[PDB]
Amino acid sequence: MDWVIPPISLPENEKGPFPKNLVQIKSNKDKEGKVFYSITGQGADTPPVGVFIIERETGWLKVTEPLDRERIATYTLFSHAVSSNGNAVEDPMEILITVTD
Amino acid sequence: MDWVIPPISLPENEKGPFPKNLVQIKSNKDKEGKVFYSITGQGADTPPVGVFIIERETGWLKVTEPLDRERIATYTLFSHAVSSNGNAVEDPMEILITVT
Amino acid sequence: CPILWTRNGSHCYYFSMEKKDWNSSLKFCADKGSHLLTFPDNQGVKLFGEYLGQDFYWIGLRNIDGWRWEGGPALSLRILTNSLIQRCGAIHRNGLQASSCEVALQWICKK
Amino acid sequence: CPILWTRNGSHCYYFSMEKKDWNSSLKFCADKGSHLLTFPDNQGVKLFGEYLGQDFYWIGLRNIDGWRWEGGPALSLRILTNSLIQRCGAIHRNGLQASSCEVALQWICKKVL
Ligand SMILES: [Ca+2]
Ligand SMILES: [Ca+2]
Ligand SMILES: [Ca+2]
Repeated sequence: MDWVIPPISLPENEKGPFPKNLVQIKSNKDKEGKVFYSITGQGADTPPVGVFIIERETGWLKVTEPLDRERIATYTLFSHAVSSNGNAVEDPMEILITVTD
Repeated sequence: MDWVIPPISLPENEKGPFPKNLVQIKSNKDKEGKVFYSITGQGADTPPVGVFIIERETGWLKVTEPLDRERIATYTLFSHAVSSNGNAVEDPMEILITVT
Repeated sequence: CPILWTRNGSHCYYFSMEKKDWNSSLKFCADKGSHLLTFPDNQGVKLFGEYLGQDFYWIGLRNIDGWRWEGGPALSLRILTNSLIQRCGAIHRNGLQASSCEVALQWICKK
Repeated sequence: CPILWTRNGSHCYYFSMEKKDWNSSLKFCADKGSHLLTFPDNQGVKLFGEYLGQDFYWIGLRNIDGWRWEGGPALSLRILTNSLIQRCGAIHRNGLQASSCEVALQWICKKVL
């Protein structure tokens, strides 16, 4: 387990333009070789699809549109990390994002 | 003239991963509607190609690889801004970037 | 209470401009004859929130087998957490928040 | 001097945590009975740089018809400029740098005593 996750704070009703950076996650396995990141979960790859995305080579988690605390107060994402050959270098990590009112 | 360019400073030999954000430029014309950005120049669309890129929807100018002051000391880029209909909302803006 | 340090009452604080991981921020305050900020009485976090713009600052709060103030008692205040592996504590306008210990953040020393 | 302000001998400074455009920064300092940092004798910039992490901070310097210190004389020091539309001045560890005035940046206020 070599995941490194900065503190994520996100208010509803943000103005664009989008997408907007949240935090840059990473695996300390990036010291051994190049790591590629991905995220799963509702809000990412299951409805509502695409609200959150992650830059595959940098680890930058981003949000793509304004949020409404009243409609969805929290999101559960899972980050993933793999080597150039597709083999996992970390087990998934659950990330809970709470929308600030 | 509604360009808004933050101060750009960037050291040579930076460590990745890349790409890495430099500054977010914008046109105050984005107050009337969404604007889309692009850049031209040596280091952008001409040799050395792609060293600098700009996120079209956000205006985030980024550098894609480490730089070497002794190889190339400065870059001259030009920024462009257009509306939904592809029409220019600003004249190009010359941007000189010095590698620290 | 030297340049870059700020005073309030009998206390002198250092709100860093630079960023460091948690272990290095703890070491910095120690090298300066001070300590990473703590709220050992589990009081004052809200009020202190005013002295913080929008950034997160490392403080002396850690989660080995539970949240504890450095050389202080157990944490009894709320602390926003995104993941179970975020084991170091930071403070910002809205309150306490967890972060992975390896993340570089500004920090606050107290003397 | 008050909490969030730091003292250097006779000088009291405010290195902001928040960011504001040049005009709002000027106003914040005035409203607090101070002024945006200036080096009216064109001296002390390099020295002052040792107090500035890696970020840029707005100072009382603007180009309306050439660079000038707020309430002071013309700038006689170098100021790195990316584009001709950057008309407000900031400071950082490597020296002075221009930025568009609308950009939100941290700022530095100064008061005597
Ligand atoms: Ca709402
Ligand atoms: Ca609400
Ligand atoms: Ca070199």
